[PDB]
Amino acid sequence: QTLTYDDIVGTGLANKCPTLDDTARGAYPIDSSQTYRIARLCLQPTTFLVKEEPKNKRQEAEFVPTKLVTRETTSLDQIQGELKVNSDGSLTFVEEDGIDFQPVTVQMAGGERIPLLFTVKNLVASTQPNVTSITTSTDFKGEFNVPSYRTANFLDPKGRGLASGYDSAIALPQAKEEELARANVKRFSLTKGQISLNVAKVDGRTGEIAGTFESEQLSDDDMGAHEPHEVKIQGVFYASIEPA
Amino acid sequence: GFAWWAGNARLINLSGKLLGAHVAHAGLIVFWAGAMTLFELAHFIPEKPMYEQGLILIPHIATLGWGVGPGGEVVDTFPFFVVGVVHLISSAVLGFGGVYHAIRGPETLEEYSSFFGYDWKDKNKMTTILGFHLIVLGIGALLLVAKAMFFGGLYDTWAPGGGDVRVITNPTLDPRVIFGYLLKSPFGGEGWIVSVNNLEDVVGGHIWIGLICIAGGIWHILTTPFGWARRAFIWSGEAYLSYSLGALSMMGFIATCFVWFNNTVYPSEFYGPTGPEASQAQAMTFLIRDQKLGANVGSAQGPTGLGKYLMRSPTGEIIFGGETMRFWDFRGPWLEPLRGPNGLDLNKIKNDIQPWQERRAAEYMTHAPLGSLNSVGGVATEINSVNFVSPRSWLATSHFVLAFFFLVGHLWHAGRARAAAAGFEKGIDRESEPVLSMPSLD
Amino acid sequence: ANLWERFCNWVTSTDNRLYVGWFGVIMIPTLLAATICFVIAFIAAPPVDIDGIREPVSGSLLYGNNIITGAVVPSSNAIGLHFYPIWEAASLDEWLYNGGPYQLIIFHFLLGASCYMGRQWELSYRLGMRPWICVAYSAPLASAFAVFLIYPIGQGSFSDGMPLGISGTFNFMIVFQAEHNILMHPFHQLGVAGVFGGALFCAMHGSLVTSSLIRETTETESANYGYKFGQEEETYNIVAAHGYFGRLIFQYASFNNSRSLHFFLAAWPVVGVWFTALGISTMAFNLNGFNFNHSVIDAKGNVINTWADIINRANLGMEVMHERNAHNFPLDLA
Amino acid sequence: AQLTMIAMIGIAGPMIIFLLAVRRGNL
Amino acid sequence: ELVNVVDEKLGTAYGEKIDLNNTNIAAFIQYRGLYPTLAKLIVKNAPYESVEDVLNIPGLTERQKQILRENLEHFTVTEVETALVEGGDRYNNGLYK
Amino acid sequence: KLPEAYAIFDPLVDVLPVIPVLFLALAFVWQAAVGFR
Amino acid sequence: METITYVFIFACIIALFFFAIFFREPPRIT
Amino acid sequence: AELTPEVLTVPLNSEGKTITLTEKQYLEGKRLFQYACASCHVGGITKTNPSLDLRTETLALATPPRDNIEGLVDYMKNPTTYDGEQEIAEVHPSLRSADIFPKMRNLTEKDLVAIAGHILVEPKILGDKWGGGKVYY
Amino acid sequence: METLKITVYIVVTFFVLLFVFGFLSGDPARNPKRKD
Ligand SMILES: CCCCCCCCCCCCCCCCCC(=O)OC[C@H](CO[C@@H]1O[C@H](CO[C@H]2O[C@H](CO)[C@H](O)[C@H](O)[C@H]2O)[C@H](O)[C@H](O)[C@H]1O)OC(=O)CCCCCCCCCCCCCCCCC
Ligand code: CLA
Ligand code: CLA
Ligand code: CLA
Ligand code: CLA
Ligand code: CLA
Ligand code: HEC
Ligand SMILES: CC1=C(/C=C/C(C)=C/C=C/C(C)=C/C=C/C=C(C)/C=C/C=C(C)/C=C/C2=C(C)CCCC2(C)C)C(C)(C)CCC1
Ligand SMILES: CC1=C(/C=C/C(C)=C/C=C/C(C)=C/C=C/C=C(C)/C=C/C=C(C)/C=C/C2=C(C)CCCC2(C)C)C(C)(C)CCC1
Ligand SMILES: [Cl-]
Ligand SMILES: [Cl-]
Ligand code: NA
Repeated sequence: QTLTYDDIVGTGLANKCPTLDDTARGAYPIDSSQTYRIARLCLQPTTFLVKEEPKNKRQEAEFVPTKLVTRETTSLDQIQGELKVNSDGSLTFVEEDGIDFQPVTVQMAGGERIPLLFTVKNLVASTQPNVTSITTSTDFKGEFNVPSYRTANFLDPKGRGLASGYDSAIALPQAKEEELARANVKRFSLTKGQISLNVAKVDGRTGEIAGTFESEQLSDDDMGAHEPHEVKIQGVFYASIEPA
Repeated sequence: GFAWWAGNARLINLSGKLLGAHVAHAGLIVFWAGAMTLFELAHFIPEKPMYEQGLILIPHIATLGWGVGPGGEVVDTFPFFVVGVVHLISSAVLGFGGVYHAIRGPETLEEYSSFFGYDWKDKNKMTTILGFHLIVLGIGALLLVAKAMFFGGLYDTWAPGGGDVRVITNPTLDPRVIFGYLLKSPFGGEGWIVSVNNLEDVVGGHIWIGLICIAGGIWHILTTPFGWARRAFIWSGEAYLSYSLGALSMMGFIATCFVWFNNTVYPSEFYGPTGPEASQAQAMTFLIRDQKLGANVGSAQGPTGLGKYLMRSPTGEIIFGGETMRFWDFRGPWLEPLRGPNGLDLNKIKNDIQPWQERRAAEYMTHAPLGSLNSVGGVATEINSVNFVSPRSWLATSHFVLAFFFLVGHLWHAGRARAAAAGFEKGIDRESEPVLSMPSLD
Repeated sequence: ANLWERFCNWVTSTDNRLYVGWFGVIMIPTLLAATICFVIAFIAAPPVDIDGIREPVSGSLLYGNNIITGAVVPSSNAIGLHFYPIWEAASLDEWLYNGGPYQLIIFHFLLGASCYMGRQWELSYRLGMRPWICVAYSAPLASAFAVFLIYPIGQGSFSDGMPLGISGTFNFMIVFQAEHNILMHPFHQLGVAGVFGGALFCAMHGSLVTSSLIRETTETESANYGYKFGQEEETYNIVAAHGYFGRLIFQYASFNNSRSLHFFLAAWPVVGVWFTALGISTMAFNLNGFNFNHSVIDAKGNVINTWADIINRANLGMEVMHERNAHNFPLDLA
Repeated sequence: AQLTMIAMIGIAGPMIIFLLAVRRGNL
Repeated sequence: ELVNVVDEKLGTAYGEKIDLNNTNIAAFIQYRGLYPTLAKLIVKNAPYESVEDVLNIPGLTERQKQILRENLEHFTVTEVETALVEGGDRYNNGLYK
Repeated sequence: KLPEAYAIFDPLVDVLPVIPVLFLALAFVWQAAVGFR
Repeated sequence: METITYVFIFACIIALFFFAIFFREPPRIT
Repeated sequence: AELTPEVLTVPLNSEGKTITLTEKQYLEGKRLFQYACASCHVGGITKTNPSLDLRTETLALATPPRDNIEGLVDYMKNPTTYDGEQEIAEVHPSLRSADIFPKMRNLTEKDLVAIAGHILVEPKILGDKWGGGKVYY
Repeated sequence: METLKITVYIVVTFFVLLFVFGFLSGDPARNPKRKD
């Protein structure tokens, strides 16, 4: 049974991905002579870990925990795309469309705000070969695109921007312009991230699957203004499968 | 000892002339109600929505289900005329009683009859006048119950098919619902009683209120105040005036928000869309416009990183983006068909938006309650052309001003009543200054 | 002499250096809450996403503000009118980001000032005074309700309430004018007349009284030692005063009943400030200032500009720039 | 006009004050 | 080395002709027969390696192919510029009136 | 529009709503007759 | 250094409030 | 400057015939435009689709051309999209859709020509202000 | 955090109770002229 809006509104359950019963240990078989889609893919983060910078050189810093300060605004959902069977029996999900980005800002120890565009935009993720069935041992691995956190019209507090805005520090009219170049010229990053989806629950009756995910991506670079941080996201997912 | 500018304070212990003043004044209210309706109707044009037309009284009648049909089209204007004419005619009876009692009639009642004579300090007589009026009010609340259930129903903007007049068969009686409204937060997403969104609950609530007023009407006739009440209050004409001024002020502030937020018993078909409604309609207007052109509204990143068309509320519901993220508690019959259980539903949005919903969104966005004092529609920078101030803005602003001044009247008269009741409203007796007998503070 | 009765007798004592009273029982804690959260926030709150667009605005001193530019920043547009106490946030870090302190301060502060007003009635009753000083205070109190509560209710968001900061105030009054043309609203014009008028009469009354002090001192001493606290006779001659001002204008444009003069002093600014409080409160419902944009045209239909259109040009530049990242659609409807 | 009827009504009121004050009534 | 890529683009054919790979959809109003139907189609099917590639879009009525032919001289193609196509900015670039 | 049979009275009804206000004015005429007493 | 200065002046004003109320020249009669 | 017949002479059709309006028609048009249209088209813009205005140059490149009395009168009877590819009476007010846009119900045929005539004259009087938007207010 | 909520609900209830019972404890009688 499914709930209504008025049941859910204001609870935070709207930000949660569907769960599958812990009995759902089936398998979902794949008829390479058929095509399938993902009617709904839901990703729900639960942990945000940021990589520190350890001063020296040969120490390599760790991932540290953060606090989320933007509330229950974090889940990706209603994602859909083609689910393909390749020559060798691997499966490839191809994201077509969905609510595939959420802006997030977590706060490191010391009160530094780290903003990021949590996303699977343009996700192409693939299994091993010779799958023949989706099971509680099946793992998708794929990369996606991380566009810039602000798009091109975004204006900084002095009215500077990329497709819009001032091209200089107009408050400092005869200031040495070279030392402000990094702050005056906005750049639009586009990076890649990696994701793993680990299926731990399958309902063979309904083509629903659920499991765990870990993704890696860059944080916000404020239109080229500072260096980005490395971000690790962990969470759970749900996806519904369908014949095309 | 009052000056001409406080002249009606001379009526305080003149029960007879005071009756005429109240009854003459009541004719003035019934007169305005009658004339204004006839003014409105004379000026009415049925091809125009009511809210392009400066109407406040006709929308009140249409909402009781008279003269309107499915989707709010006016079918018959005769009930509007009749309502006007009868109010207007009855103002003259009230006029008549009011001048007669104010001029010719006995200056004071208690000599002509002990029933209609009253003394403010008579706690039993006063609570008994209270009880009669409570029952009258009780009756009034039930007359609306009866219209809804036995005499044709009420306009239901939530009816399927664009709204309709609908008879209410199962009013809500469960006190957890009816009285739960009184316990809801007034803050956003809750809305206290202003959030009532179905006619069953409205008619339920009035069965309850009418019973309680009669209960209590009967109570106050049969009782007298207990000592804890006797020692807590001032028992004077002015002090009872001040108490009712508190309550009218309270009541007017509620009215203000009611007409500003509630689109159920102030249906937007009649009164225009609410501020929140119109803000939502614009996000809808441009979501439709852009998705038709090929935009994937659910994946479109806006300049901030937040969805250009769709984002998440702080508890996660999918909502309209832009500044209207503030208005996501809006609920409207044109919008609800797109709501799934996670908020707005991207598959319904992709697939099932209807032409009537496109029309409604376009309409309400272009009739947002923004206008100049001289009735130029739109934001403050818009040029002349559109002669339009939403009835909601006029109804909200008028009653805020009045609610405010009655709260001032309440402080004025309550402080004065306290002061007169203790014998120093006219100033400080020099030979006996309280502060001169108190020790110094330092 | 019962426990409760001694307590009730201290609360209402007219012997306490500061009067407490029943309204004071609520006012003291609510104002201590607001005050302590304001000071701590002004000094150290981190930046607040006032407009819901994940664009935090630094308000506090340790974050690079001075006394002029600092503020407690209004709570996030994402919250709109929702109630955001601390215990609704997952942590204080979240609550700080979203502007929770502002909501805490303004709510405590409104309550406590509401009670300040009652407290003013209460002591007047205990001292045997007439009661209406509190009606005088209702005009500022009304004005504070207007910009902290009513205007947000009507626009849908505490993020459009007035910031608690000097520059924040100017932001809010600049944006108000682009969205409401408050200068062309008559209730603001009476407010100016209420406030220019009260400044004028302040100076009149204080200049005329000071002009007609009775010689009591020498030129080596402050004239103020001419008056002793609680002396029974007046310390100026009001007929000399009436005789001067009545000749400055004409006899009947001057007072000579001191009770009518002081009531006039009280009533002019109070009434004008009631109206301007009403203006902010009714512009909360977008019943805006007079709009004379393109009202004058010529025989052919050319627009002939007036000063009203010049004002509109100014208003336009205010409109198109405020919250520059915040609108995805062409109408700033709230 | 409407200026015709609104003048007939606007005069009604002051006429009542006039008639009493002329024929010394209880004003 | 730090350049504004939007400003660099305004110095290419993008600054004189409708760029099939980059220009917001509202520019197809400048020529008749194009907006909204064909404009919808051109934007959905970008990018294009040459101006002529627009004629191979599947579903084109033979009338549609002639409205494109008449207008090919107002078109052009440059490298896709991420800043102009991210965000759905080809459908709405935040400019109204 | 009013019903046809009352068509005649239209300009009267355009003026009726204002009459309640005329009572306030009238109290001040009256007080001027008695010398604001 | 500027933060210390703004907060120090504010604190001095709060201190003066205290003295001016509790340690005022008391008003005496005639 | 005054409202002269040169300014009041507008094309009638695509063959470039012309029609000269009275001052009466012009003001009738201006009245009816405010009654039936300005709520979305104040100034010659379109509030619900700013990408499309009533500048004569935009009307000229509409399919069916609309820079004339005929095209404009037709559009009020049976609006289409800018390329003329689909009829939009469902969502744009028209005589064909007066069931749902009731203000269109009582518009006679001459009313439509005054509205059309008002729309073609006004850019001649106001220039860039018509269809220009706030930049030119 | 919930503990906090409890503490504030209790504090507020306590001060509001004070207020209401305070004014019900013969408050008109607390003036310098006429007590009743
Ligand atoms: C003047 C004249 C009249 C006389 C008046 C009478 C005098 C009385 C005056 C007293 C006023 C004292 C000043 C109060 C300071 C407020 C302290 C605070 O906000 O303190 C809060 C602290 C701070 O919390 C920390 O707050 C942090 C916030 O950090 C922020 O601050 C940092 C800098 O500090 C960095 O900048 C960081 O980036 C930034 O985000 C983090 O979120 C931490 O996780 C979080 O633990 O919390 C805690 O641990 C505190 C314990 C709460 C834990 C919850 C358990 C519930 C206990 C509730 C008790 C209720 C009180 C009882 C009421 C009465 C009943 C008898
Ligand atoms: C139910 C409503 C109600 C009632 C019955 C009373 C009754 C009374 N009041 Mg209270 N009063 C009220 C509401 C009410 N008041 C409100 C809401 C306020 C706040 C404004 C006041 C403020 C107030 C004060 C300050 C005083 C009274 C006083 C009085 C007494 C004498 C009043 C008199 O003779 O006025 C006679 C009428 C006039 C002098 C005319 C007033 C004209 C108004 C202000 C202008 C209206 C114009 C309007 C705004 C529209 C403008 C358009 C243009 C055409 C003019 C009387 C017992 C007096 C008192 O305490 O006596 C015991 C007194 O001094 N009243
Ligand atoms: C709703 C408004 C209202 C009402 C109902 C009243 C009512 C009253 N006032 Mg108050 N008053 C008001 C406003 C009002 N006043 C205002 C605004 C002011 C400030 C200017 C005052 C100042 C004032 C003073 C100074 C005094 C009163 C007094 C009185 C009472 C005696 C009237 C009398 O004998 O006059 C006599 C008046 C006339 C003979 C003139 C004729 C008036 C008639 C009734 C006009 C009706 C016309 C209408 C079209 C008739 C239709 C008839 C048809 C329905 C049959 C009466 C109960 C007096 C009082 O309290 O006495 C103890 C008194 O001394 N009033
Ligand atoms: C509003 C309340 C009110 C009050 C308390 C009074 C009180 C009084 N009046 Mg007054 N009177 C009123 C209204 C009021 N009147 C009205 C509205 C009129 C105008 C028609 C009059 C005209 C009037 C005259 C001419 C006389 C009195 C007299 C009296 C006294 C005796 C009443 C009696 O025994 O009648 C007997 C009681 C009845 C006949 C019962 C009537 C029941 C009514 C009709 C039903 C209720 C109507 C309903 C609520 C609403 C109408 C329906 C509509 C909505 C469609 C008494 C002091 C007399 C007096 O003082 O002599 C010196 C006197 O001669 N009155
Ligand atoms: C017009 C309405 C009206 C008025 C003016 C009165 C007036 C009075 N009643 Mg009556 N009463 C009424 C309706 C009314 N009653 C009805 C309908 C009922 C039936 C339920 C009763 C039942 C009733 C009883 C059973 C008793 C009274 C008593 C009294 C007296 C004491 C009032 C008191 O202390 O309250 C002041 C109120 C309090 C001290 C407690 C109120 C707490 C409330 C709920 C707080 C809410 C305020 C909040 C901020 C606003 C939001 C509402 C919230 C609930 C959501 C007074 C004469 C008393 C008396 O002396 O009896 C003879 C008494 O014992 N009344
Ligand atoms: C800020 C508004 C305000 C203020 C300052 C006053 C002040 C006054 N009122 Mg009034 N009162 C008000 C609004 C207000 N009132 C309203 C809206 C009503 C109608 C419901 C009343 C009803 C009323 C009555 C029935 C009586 C008074 C009386 C009085 C006087 C004596 C003290 C008293 O009983 O207060 C009582 C206090 C109130 C009624 C509520 C005031 C609200 C304060 C400002 C806040 C209280 C905090 C609250 C308990 C907790 C809320 C927050 C929490 C839930 C989170 C005093 C002049 C008494 C008097 O002698 O009059 C002649 C009297 O008997 N008042
Ligand atoms: C909103 C409720 C509108 C009303 C009322 C009127 N118009 Fe409109 N108009 C509107 C939209 C959204 C559009 C675009 C339609 C599309 O998708 O193509 C239009 C378009 C026009 C046009 C064409 C402009 C062009 O450049 O080709 C014209 C000529 C036009 N509309 C005229 C017109 C008239 C005369 C109106 C009053 C009778 C009227 N419109 C009302 C939105 C709305
Ligand atoms: C109809 C309806 C409904 C219902 C409603 C109801 C049921 C209501 C109720 C209501 C109520 C039931 C109310 C109550 C109120 C109360 C109050 C308002 C109170 C007050 C109080 C006071 C005022 C007091 C005070 C005091 C003090 C504190 C001290 C001493 C003195 C005194 C007494 C002053 C609903 C919503 C469902 C829907 C719609 C319709
Ligand atoms: C419905 C109707 C009716 C009825 C009517 C009536 C009821 C009316 C009345 C009316 C009235 C009731 C009127 C009155 C009026 C008045 C006026 C006209 C006033 C004026 C005033 C003035 C002008 C003022 C002045 C002054 C003075 C005196 C003093 C001080 C100063 C001043 C300046 C203020 C009839 C029959 C028609 C029939 C039909 C319908
Ligand atoms: Cl701003
Ligand atoms: Cl927006
Ligand atoms: Na013109």
